[PDB]
Amino acid sequence: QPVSWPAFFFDTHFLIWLFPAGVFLLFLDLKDEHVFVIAYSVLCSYFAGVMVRLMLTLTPVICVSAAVALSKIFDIYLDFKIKPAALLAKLIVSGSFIFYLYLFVFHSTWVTRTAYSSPSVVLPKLALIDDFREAYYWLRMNSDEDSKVAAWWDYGYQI
Amino acid sequence: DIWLSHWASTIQFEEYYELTNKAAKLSKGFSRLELMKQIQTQNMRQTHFVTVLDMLLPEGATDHYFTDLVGLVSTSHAERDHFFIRPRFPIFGGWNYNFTVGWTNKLSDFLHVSSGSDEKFVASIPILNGPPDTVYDNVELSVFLPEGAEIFDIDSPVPFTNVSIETQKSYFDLNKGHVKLTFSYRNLISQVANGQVLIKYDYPKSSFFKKPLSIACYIFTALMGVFVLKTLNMNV
Amino acid sequence: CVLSVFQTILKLVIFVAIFGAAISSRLFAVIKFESIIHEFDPWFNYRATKYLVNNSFYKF
Amino acid sequence: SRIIWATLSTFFIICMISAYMFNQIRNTQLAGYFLPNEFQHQFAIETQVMVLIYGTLAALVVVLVKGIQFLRSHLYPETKKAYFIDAILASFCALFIYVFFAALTTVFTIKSPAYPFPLL
Amino acid sequence: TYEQLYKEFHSSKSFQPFIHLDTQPKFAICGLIVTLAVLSSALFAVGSKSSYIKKLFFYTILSVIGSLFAGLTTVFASNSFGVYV
Amino acid sequence: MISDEQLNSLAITFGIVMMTLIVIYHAVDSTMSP
Ligand SMILES: CCCCC/C=C/C/C=C/CCCCCCCC(=O)O[C@H](COC(=O)CCCCCCCCCCCCCCC)COP(=O)([O-])OCC[N+](C)(C)C
Ligand SMILES: CCCCC/C=C\C/C=C\CCCCCCCC(=O)O[C@H](COC(=O)CCCCCCCCCCCCCCC)COP(=O)([O-])OCC[N+](C)(C)C
Ligand SMILES: *[C@@H]1O[C@H](CO)[C@@H](O[C@@H]2O[C@H](CO)[C@@H](O[C@@H]3O[C@H](CO)[C@@H](O)[C@H](O)[C@@H]3O)[C@H](O)[C@H]2NC(C)=O)[C@H](O)[C@H]1NC(C)=O
Ligand SMILES: *[C@@H]1O[C@H](CO)[C@@H](O[C@@H]2O[C@H](CO)[C@@H](O)[C@H](O)[C@H]2NC(C)=O)[C@H](O)[C@H]1NC(C)=O
Repeated sequence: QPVSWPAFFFDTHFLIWLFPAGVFLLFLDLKDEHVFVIAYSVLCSYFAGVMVRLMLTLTPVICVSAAVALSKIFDIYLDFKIKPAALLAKLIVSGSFIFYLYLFVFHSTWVTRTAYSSPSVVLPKLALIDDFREAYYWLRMNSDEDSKVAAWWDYGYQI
Repeated sequence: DIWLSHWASTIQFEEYYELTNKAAKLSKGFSRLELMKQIQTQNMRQTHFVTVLDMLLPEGATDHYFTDLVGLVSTSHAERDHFFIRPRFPIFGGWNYNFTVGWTNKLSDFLHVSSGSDEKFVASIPILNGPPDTVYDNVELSVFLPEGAEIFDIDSPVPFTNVSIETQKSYFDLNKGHVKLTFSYRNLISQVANGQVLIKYDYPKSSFFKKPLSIACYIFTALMGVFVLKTLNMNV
Repeated sequence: CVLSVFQTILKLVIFVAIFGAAISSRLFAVIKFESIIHEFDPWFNYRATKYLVNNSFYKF
Repeated sequence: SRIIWATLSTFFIICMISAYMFNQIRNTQLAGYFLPNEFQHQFAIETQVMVLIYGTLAALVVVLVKGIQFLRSHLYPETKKAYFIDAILASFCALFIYVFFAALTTVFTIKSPAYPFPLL
Repeated sequence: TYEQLYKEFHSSKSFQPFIHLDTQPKFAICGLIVTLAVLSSALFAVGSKSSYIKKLFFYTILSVIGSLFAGLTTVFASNSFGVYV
Repeated sequence: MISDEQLNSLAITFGIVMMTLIVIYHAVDSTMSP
């Protein structure tokens, strides 16, 4: 079940573009660990493109590579050691990327509060619907302890 | 279950009710449509099923909660020393419902200090606090006193079937658990079984301060072990 | 040296913030509704761990 | 060469994260460029735009980290105030990274109009 | 006796908490900082490369205070979070 | 207990403090170490 492109931005903000860049920078030094990193990156990129469940196993590498890239950038534009022109050029870039960091924090908090924090047993004009727990508890308290319940396979684990 | 705490100076009540309506059974099964129709027209008409219960708590209760065996229940409302609780389903004749209620009170109006010795406490704890017209076939009143108490005297206004003293560990109880005194009763009625169990005991300051000391001893042993294992040569 | 003790203090503080972040970012359905198990498979995981805890590791 | 492999791998990654296999598994229609108010479906051509976007963004950062010196060496080889050309080019790279991030958020808000952080 | 006790229980003295619960949060926070300060120094003491005797006589004396503060801080934080001790 | 808007503010504050400590650490390490 392939995944469309907006989901890659939905799940990682500001870190989707930095991931290819970091793979590249990690393909310029080419040490031994970097080969492992690159293989992980390519393989999981493909697998997540195909299946929408594998994005999980693709996040640890996205993160790693992103970090690497950003760190490299900082290593040049936060190393101050006067020529005020260079100071302005360092401030511009470092501030732009700290801004991006804060924006990433806000985007992440919003996404997790809006999309991945919804209960499953209770169903939320805008009232609470607790029919599943009600019916299951009735079954639990007013049925014989050795009764058999026949229902579709989707609810067997809650039943 | 009544838990007394001197450090926070609070008395926590928590009750677990196995309830059942023994009225006339429902003929022709249960029809949700008939129930909704009755609700639609029959306004404040006396019935023989349980829709809402009215628990009467002590004055100034706080932090109420109403829970079930499948999570909590959100249909509960606490006003003016009263707590209305609506079960998940209306208890008809021959149905069961096991649930839990809890709340907290100030320990100042349940524990008095003996004037004989500053370290001798007396407690009067109610026997029942529940629905206005209910019947109890079995009661187990457990009182949990702090880790260092020593029961000294006990009195119950109505006869009991068995009284026991033990210990039961709880949060941050390292040496030995809270002192747990359990009374058993058989046939109690809501409004008729009034009375206050009275429990005299001792709690010396040395037992008061033994809790932070126990926690600090645990932390100190952990630190000494970390030091030992950090100042040991295991190199080759 | 001086720096080698700073970078340590600071790092510790950082790793206390990281934790506080993650934890606080994941308790959004526990602090709004209640502490309960969410999806279908977790209910079986919970059944199995409860069985393990109640009886024995051999019986599990 | 390290550069050929690096470029090929990075291009393949950029093509893979731009939902390229979505147009292969599902048979989507080129255009009608972006399918509005649709978070899961997409025109094929959206894989050809996002790539560019991504292909630019990453590119700029690499220039920032690596080839800032090449640009001075080949654009203005005067070598009198190289430290100034460096600074100006770094500032422009940052500005363009911002512009393209803004473009990305604009297209994402097109695909999901209920997004609070559109960067512009 | 039940009546003798019931009459004993009506002694005008009533329970008065040692430290009011309303001001237990504050204390906790305060305690916390101390618990973090002194303790941390002790850990750094290890690795000083001084004599073993000095690093022990210092570690123990700094922990016999870090612990004593941390116990009280834990009690107060537990009480303030709703789990009473 | 604690409400939801408070836990949101707390999560955001934790994140901001973390990312600021990280930036300060990176600046210190990059400026004072070759
Ligand atoms: C390096 C780690 C340092 C600490 C960092 C983390 C801690 C901060 C946590 C924040 C909030 C936690 C509390 C949740 C709110 C209430 C939960 C609740 O209510 O659930 C409780 C579970 O209580 C717990 O076990 C929470 C423990 C309290 C935590 C306090 C923090 C101090 C931890 C330091 C540990 C040092 C160990 C020393 C070695 C001896 C269930 O109560 P119940 O159903 O029995 O009802 C009670 C009613 N009766 C009694 C009538 C039945
Ligand atoms: C490796 C380290 C990792 C550090 C980060 C880890 C975890 C933190 C991240 C997120 C925390 C989620 C917050 C959930 C709070 C829900 C409960 C609630 O809402 O409590 C609030 C109260 O709060 C507070 O004022 C607590 C203020 C105390 C400050 C914290 C003390 C320091 C504890 C940490 C260190 C402990 C050991 C120190 C020495 C070893 C509501 O209380 P209440 O009305 O429900 O009941 C209480 C009933 N009265 C009101 C009557 C009492
Ligand atoms: C909720 O509370 C009710 C009230 O006590 C519990 O009902 C009790 O359930 C047990 C087992 O489910 C019954 O034991 C049975 O006794 C019969 C003899 O009559 C025996 O033949 C069976 O093999 C079984 O041992 C018990 O009689 C019953 N009590 C009443 C008054 O009906 C119920 O179990 C509780 N449910 C939960 C989930 O806690
Ligand atoms: C009164 O005390 C307890 C009430 O539960 C019972 O005696 C104990 O019962 C437990 C079972 O819960 C047994 O494991 C113990 O061996 C029993 N004896 C003791 C000394 O604990 C019983 O109902 C009563 N005991 C009497 C009258 O001796």
